[PDB]
Amino acid sequence: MKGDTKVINYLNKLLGNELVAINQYFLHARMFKNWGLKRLNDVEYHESIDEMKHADRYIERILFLEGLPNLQDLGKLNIGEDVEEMLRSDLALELDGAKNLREAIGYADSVHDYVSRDMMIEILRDEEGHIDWLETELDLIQKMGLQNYLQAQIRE
Amino acid sequence: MKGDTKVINYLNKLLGNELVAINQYFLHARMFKNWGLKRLNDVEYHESIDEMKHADRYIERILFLEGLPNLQDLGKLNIGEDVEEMLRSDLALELDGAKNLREAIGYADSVHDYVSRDMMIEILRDEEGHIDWLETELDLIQKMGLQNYLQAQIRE
Amino acid sequence: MKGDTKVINYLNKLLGNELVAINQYFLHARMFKNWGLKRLNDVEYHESIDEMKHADRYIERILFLEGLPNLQDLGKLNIGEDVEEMLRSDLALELDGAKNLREAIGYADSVHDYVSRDMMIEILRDEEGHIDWLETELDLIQKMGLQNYLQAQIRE
Amino acid sequence: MKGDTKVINYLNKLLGNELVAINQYFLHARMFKNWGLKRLNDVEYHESIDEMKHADRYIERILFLEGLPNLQDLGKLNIGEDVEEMLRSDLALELDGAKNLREAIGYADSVHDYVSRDMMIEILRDEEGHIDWLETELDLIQKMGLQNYLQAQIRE
Amino acid sequence: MKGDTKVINYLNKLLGNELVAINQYFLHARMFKNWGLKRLNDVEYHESIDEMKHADRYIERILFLEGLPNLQDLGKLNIGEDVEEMLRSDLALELDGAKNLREAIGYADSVHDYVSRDMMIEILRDEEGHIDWLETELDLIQKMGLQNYLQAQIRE
Amino acid sequence: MKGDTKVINYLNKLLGNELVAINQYFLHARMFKNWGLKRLNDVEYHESIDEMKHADRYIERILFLEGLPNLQDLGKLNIGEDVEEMLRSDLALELDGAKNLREAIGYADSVHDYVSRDMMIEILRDEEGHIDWLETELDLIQKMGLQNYLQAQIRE
Amino acid sequence: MKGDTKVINYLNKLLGNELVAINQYFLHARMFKNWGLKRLNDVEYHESIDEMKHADRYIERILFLEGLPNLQDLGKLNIGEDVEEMLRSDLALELDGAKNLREAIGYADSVHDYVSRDMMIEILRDEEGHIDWLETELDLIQKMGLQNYLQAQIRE
Ligand code: HEM
Ligand code: HEM
Ligand code: HEM
Ligand SMILES: [Zn+2]
Ligand SMILES: [Zn+2]
Ligand SMILES: [Zn+2]
Ligand SMILES: [Zn+2]
Ligand SMILES: [Zn+2]
Ligand SMILES: [Zn+2]
Ligand SMILES: [Zn+2]
Ligand SMILES: [Zn+2]
Ligand SMILES: [Zn+2]
Ligand SMILES: [Zn+2]
Ligand SMILES: [Zn+2]
Ligand SMILES: [Zn+2]
Ligand SMILES: [Zn+2]
Ligand SMILES: [Zn+2]
Repeated sequence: MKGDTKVINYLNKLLGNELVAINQYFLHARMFKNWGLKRLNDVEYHESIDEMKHADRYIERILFLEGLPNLQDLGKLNIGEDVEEMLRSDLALELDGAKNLREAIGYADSVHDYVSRDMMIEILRDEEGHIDWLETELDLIQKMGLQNYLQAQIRE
Repeated sequence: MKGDTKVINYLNKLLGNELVAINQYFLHARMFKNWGLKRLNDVEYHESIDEMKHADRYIERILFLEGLPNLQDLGKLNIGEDVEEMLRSDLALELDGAKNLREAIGYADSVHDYVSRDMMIEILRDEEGHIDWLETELDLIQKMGLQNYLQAQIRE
Repeated sequence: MKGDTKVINYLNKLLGNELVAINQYFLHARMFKNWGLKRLNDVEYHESIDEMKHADRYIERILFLEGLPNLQDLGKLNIGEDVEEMLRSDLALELDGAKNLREAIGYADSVHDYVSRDMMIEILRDEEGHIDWLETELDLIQKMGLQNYLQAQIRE
Repeated sequence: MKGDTKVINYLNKLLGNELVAINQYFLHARMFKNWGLKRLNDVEYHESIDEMKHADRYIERILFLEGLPNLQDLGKLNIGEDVEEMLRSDLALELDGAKNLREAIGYADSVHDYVSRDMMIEILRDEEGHIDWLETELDLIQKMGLQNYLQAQIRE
Repeated sequence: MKGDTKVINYLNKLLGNELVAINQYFLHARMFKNWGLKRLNDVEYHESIDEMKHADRYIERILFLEGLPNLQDLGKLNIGEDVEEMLRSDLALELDGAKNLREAIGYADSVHDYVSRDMMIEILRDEEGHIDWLETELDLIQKMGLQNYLQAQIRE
Repeated sequence: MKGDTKVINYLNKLLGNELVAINQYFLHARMFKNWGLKRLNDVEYHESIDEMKHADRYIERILFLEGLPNLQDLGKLNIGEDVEEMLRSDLALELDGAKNLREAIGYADSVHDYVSRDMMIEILRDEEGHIDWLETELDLIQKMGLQNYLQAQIRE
Repeated sequence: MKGDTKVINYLNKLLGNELVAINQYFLHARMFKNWGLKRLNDVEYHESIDEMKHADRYIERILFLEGLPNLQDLGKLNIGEDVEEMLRSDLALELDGAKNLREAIGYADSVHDYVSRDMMIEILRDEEGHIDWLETELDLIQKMGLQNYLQAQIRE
């Protein structure tokens, strides 16, 4: 089915977002794992998989709409060197992708691509979930302090 | 069976207490849950259910005694903004309801409504239980300090 | 995540609707139960739980959007004294809440809060279900007459 | 253990009440059964057993308190000739026994026989239950009319 | 295998009958379902499936006899607005299709298409069954009156 | 619940689309089955059922919105005489129904019938799926040629 | 443990290779899936996962050797527009990565990083496997011709 060109661009753009998220989350996961923060590796790893499912959904959609998925361009990774810095980076990224999702969803609706819209809304719901988690951890770090927070990540 | 009017008023009054408790506990639960204090959400949620069972018991009793359960009037909620403040509020409330229960129980006995009395005593036993729990948490917060207490609520 | 203020007000308003529904349905349930209309107690009770799940959804959402859930204000309960009157009251209430849901959903979409919107649409679908049921019972009462309808509620 | 004499008299008196209830309920049960009102035979039969458990409790208590259980004197049975009349009789009887229970309970407390009291309160709770049931059936008969009520008792 | 042309026309004609029956029965089913007459929705729905199996049988037969099944032409639906009217319509339709089946069966035999005949006879046996059911319900409505009949359809 | 009239017309129109799809797909299925293309009969048959579930959804919705489902009018079937021609016909039909779904969805949203909208979106997602399948088969026929394609349908 | 700097560069370089392979294989997989070549989607998808396991191994190794895994730089994807072209591209890529692996393995041995070496050898064994598969498919396409090859990918 020939899709709307601008919807495809959006889908590619969003795809692009998930592909930076996928890498940044996986690196973070294995950084935490290395440091022995087993619990943070577990969650961020599972978030990496999450972003991958998203990427796949865009890819299959672009192909269905007869567009060319762009996995060539990779946006800026921002890794960070300590837990806070790195959580905070993941959150800024999820925040930028939500902004992009909000725009794309609106546009899909206005060109009547309701199923792309529908898939985008479910994705944003997942993103909003990741946002929740990042915010919560970042706040726990302040309430209980960094040392206690770190100890709390040692077991899975 | 026509019940004693004043017993019905008491039962309504007590019902009224449980219905503020139900809401305050549920809000607290989901506040804790949002903050990531999984353990406190678990307990306060289960206390919300507890107060609901109580409310139901009064409702069925008032109806049996041929009175009109009043679910219209809702007493003052006091929510609080941090764990201590909020635990402390739940405790003041349980304390006021116990006082009311003590009064009502005495009166039921003196008009010979022994089964209302019996149901009230079992309820107060549950309340006293909630009082125990609130007091214990509040004391743990002092003994181990707030940061360690918070870390201790992260897992269920 | 800071939500849109007016979306939060809507969410609180809707929350407020569910909290009257929760009480009115529960009272009705136990009123029917008392009268021995076992079947009506079963359904309205299960509708009470239904409205509670809704309330919870709003609460967790308002908290996520960083607003303050208001469980303090309770709208007007209208109880009624016989089956019809009471069914008819539940229906007027579901009807007012659907109207509010329709208004809120539109607004969520226009400020791009697509996930609040999404949760609201699923809720309205449930409400519309309750509307169906109330309408159906009210019509059965006319087609088969009140006496036969009452007999039909004696067993679960 | 030598019990208080007046407590024993009360226990005997109450025993006496259960033994009329036992017979009246059983006769009613088998009257309903004969008429084909299977459902009413089921409940009243189970109430007969209920009263028997009560009788047993008094008997074992009187014997423990070193009194002589009197199963010789049997109060006035009032049978009735149709469903209503007969339900209405069972209800007047439960009502008289509740009155007696209330008096006895008060007295047990004042001579410090707290366990007799305790057993009496549990019994009265059961009685109050039977009262509920009789009242409910009697009201169903008015709401739905006698013919529909009778049809509703044909299956168990 | 080249079939007899007139047999194919008959098969198409009969097919045509089943395709009105299929729709009329399904609409009726969901009309009853909507009204809360759960029991009538269950049966008419299962009759819709029944007619579909019939249609399929004709279709596969026409194709085997090398004819073109006509699913394009749809006879007159007669829906009705109340239970009786609608049952009575389903019955007139089954009656017309039985008449057509009787004619077709005779003709198949006389051109030696014994297997088409055989399949038609089994179908007519099913139809005759549906006729039985419709007649019986229509008579129950008179014997027990409409109100009692309606109550009797509330549970499945 | 009284629905918006134009929404009902749309729902009827869409219903009408599914009812041509149901027949065309079933005929195609049994045409393939007859030709021994077991694999195509399996899929198109399962698509026929799919369209039937859709029809049912519209029917129950129209009835809920207090409209009259029209199963009387049947649009133009286009059958075709060979695999390609017939696949190509099914695709043109799915394409016209998607167009209609897109218009109806927009309109539902603008009159606030969000649940009709919601059901329509899920349907369109299924349709879009059928579109995918038809397009894919049509392209396989070109890539691998007709003879190889036919052989590939012989087993299920 | 501080690793040898040049070993880390190699590990990063190789990592870089797996991350182009991961994307190219996944796109290919879903391209085949879209075209209905179910069998090729299955294998290339499983090769994508394979390359991901590899990437993970490098990442955990670089982190253990105290280096910074570079997931930022992404080499040139070469996608292709038909099966052959695309298989042929995957093969050229596996061939370049094997060359790099051979170089790195030698160097690891000469600086005594025998475990990095060991992990690299196991990886190359997997790569050599993928090479085998690509070569085999490419040859089957010539022996049996493109049409027959395509038909052979339709089922999993
Ligand atoms: C380039 C950095 C990546 C790394 C290090 C990585 C790592 C992993 C790992 C370790 C797994 C678990 C293997 C398993 O399923 O058992 C996995 C699963 C998966 N990956 Fe990736 N991945 C990456 C990128 C991608 C990309 C770009 C895609 C394509 C959208 C993708 C798609 C998938 C899918 C669909 C699964 C299966 C999920 C499941 O069912 O568990 N990955 N990945
Ligand atoms: C208005 C604020 C309330 C909220 C947010 C709330 C929430 C909940 C939730 C989430 C559940 C679990 C659902 C389940 O049973 O699986 C529940 C259960 C229940 N609620 Fe409420 N509730 C509220 C008020 C009430 C009231 C006023 C009553 C009536 C006395 C009530 C009676 C019950 C009962 C009987 C259960 C079943 C307990 C069980 O067996 O688990 N609730 N409530
Ligand atoms: C007129 C041509 C039709 C034919 C030849 C046909 C054929 C069939 C067949 C063979 C089945 C399988 C029976 C089973 O469920 O075991 C079926 C199922 C079904 N049909 Fe039809 N059908 C037709 C039209 C319709 C229509 C107009 C509706 C109403 C919307 C409908 C609704 C259904 C439903 C709800 C099922 C059950 C699906 C399931 O759970 O498997 N059909 N049909
Ligand atoms: Zn994502
Ligand atoms: Zn995310
Ligand atoms: Zn309580
Ligand atoms: Zn309490
Ligand atoms: Zn609700
Ligand atoms: Zn509702
Ligand atoms: Zn007794
Ligand atoms: Zn009794
Ligand atoms: Zn038939
Ligand atoms: Zn029939
Ligand atoms: Zn459809
Ligand atoms: Zn379709
Ligand atoms: Zn590799
Ligand atoms: Zn490889």
